[PDB]
Amino acid sequence: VAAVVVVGSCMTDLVSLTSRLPKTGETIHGHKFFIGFGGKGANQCVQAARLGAMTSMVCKVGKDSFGNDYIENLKQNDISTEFTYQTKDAATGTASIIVNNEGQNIIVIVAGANLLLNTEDLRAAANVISRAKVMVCQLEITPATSLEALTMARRSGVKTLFNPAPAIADLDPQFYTLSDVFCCNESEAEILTGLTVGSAADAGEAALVLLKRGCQVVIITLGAEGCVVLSQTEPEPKHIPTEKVKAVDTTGAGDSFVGALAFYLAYYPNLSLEDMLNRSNFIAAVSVQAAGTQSSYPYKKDLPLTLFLEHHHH
Amino acid sequence: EVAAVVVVGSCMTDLVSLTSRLPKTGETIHGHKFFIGFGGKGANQCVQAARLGAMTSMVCKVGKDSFGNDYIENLKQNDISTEFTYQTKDAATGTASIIVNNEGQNIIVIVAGANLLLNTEDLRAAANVISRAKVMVCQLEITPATSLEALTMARRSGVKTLFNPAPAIADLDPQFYTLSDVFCCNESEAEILTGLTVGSAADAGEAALVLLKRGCQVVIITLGAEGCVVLSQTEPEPKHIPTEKVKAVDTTGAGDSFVGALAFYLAYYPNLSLEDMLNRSNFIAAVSVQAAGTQSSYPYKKDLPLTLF
Ligand SMILES: [K+]
Ligand SMILES: [K+]
Repeated sequence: VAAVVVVGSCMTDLVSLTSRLPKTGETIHGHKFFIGFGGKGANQCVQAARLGAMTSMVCKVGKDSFGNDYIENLKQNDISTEFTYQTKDAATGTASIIVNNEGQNIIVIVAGANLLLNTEDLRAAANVISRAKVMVCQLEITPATSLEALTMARRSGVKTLFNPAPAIADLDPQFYTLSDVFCCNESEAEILTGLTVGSAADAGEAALVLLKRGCQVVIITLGAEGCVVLSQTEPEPKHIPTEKVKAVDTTGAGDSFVGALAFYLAYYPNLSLEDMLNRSNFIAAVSVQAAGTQSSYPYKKDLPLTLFLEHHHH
Repeated sequence: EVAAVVVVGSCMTDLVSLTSRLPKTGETIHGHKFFIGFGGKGANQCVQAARLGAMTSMVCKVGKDSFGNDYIENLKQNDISTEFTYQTKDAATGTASIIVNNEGQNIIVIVAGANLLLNTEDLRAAANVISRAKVMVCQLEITPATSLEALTMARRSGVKTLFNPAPAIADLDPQFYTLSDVFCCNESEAEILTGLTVGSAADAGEAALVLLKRGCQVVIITLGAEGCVVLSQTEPEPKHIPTEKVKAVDTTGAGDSFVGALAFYLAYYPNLSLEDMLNRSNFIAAVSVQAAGTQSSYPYKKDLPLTLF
């Protein structure tokens, strides 16, 4: 039985390495091309699975080479692919990425088959969603399909973890009221609230705006500075810090955090928010210490034992 | 079946994202469509020649990867010999990552990859097939030493060399000119090679003369919708070959259609005048611009007017 169900996106990463980023109208040469696996939903599902969750990825890829390769990627990470759909009507979602030697990038995402994940698909997955502990979704599929997944989860008493990423300024109000845990970064919080979010203090003002729209719990991540959390029960912002590490490549850190949080909500529901967030902050900070996105996500066996205690730890 | 046209050159996977806006540094943007196509100037030329009825052989190197296996299949499906289509685990298949906005402005990143690892040992295996061909076609998308050796081998056997200096670089090895029986480029490439501005047929005549004096036998500069300009050692006065106006749907790949058509006529219609070959090639490339995509747009003999054959 899958405890963590992720309803969301898979994207093939098409990466070119160059010495400089091209501007409009330019043709340049790069020195290396490679393919990787991305998409916020799959990234989150991968981190959760690597921590030991029984996960299932509800998603749609193309009936194409990239799609077949993505299903294999899921299987290699011990993710259930019982609800990984294919479609002849769109290509697998893509992220075309150009990266320079200092790690600055240009990215073009084409959602593709992710947008064809539909009501009929969720109805077929209705039984798996209904039986989960946590349903995770983002905004890299059709927003109406994420709303439907949240609705289905709420109707079954399944905890909803909503990551409004990438953010849209005027989200349907039901996104907030159907969210048990609403988790975003500073740039997303800016789009959602119309406030500056650079610091912890700014994040607590933004978080309260989001809380009043009907979320149970709001979490705004702060990069290397950890995160801020509020809840209906505890509306005063808490700043949960992260011990400083030497970052190698911060790509994918957000999704690591969210996947770790899903793991804790499902497997350690007893734990306070503060405890879950310290742990999740730590795991994401491990990911930044290695190259790449999914490749950087740590496994349970390579992490400290204290991350897996049933009870609160100092 | 003895190949009359041998192409020693590139195969590239075209990875195309269509957007409404081109990204600036640090930005993620969302586009509306992605597609994969088979490209590379060498393969594009080979495909157009094959669709006109040429017996062709593609000498190239792709990766031991999904894109490379798919490319070999693409060549076989277009009736091209893949006897000397190699695969290597040491680089990925060449890629062109192309981002195009709705006004047709683009950002392109080329990673030549496995193309660059086609080496002289790989060529030497094709010596017999090269020796028996009528035309050898090369571009500037693989490693220069390899293309130079291909041209050299062709010359040693009396095989006509058709060289396309594309993409152009300012200070090309002089042997590219002296090994070229027919040297064919566009206006932008001629500007890079000669340092001259080319914004008219007359200007292209001046640029073509520079290329001629560097040691080419025949020089052709294509002028987009305005046809082409040709001159030769035997007839150094530029001739402008115009083309009838058509409504372009997508001009991508038109140059390679032209070069592939010219290879076909050099190989199979050697007694036509150069002017006649160029009229026909201009026409075929103008058909290609009337359909979307690169290789998908290249016409077959059966769909073309009988008078071309
Ligand atoms: K990383
Ligand atoms: K075309």
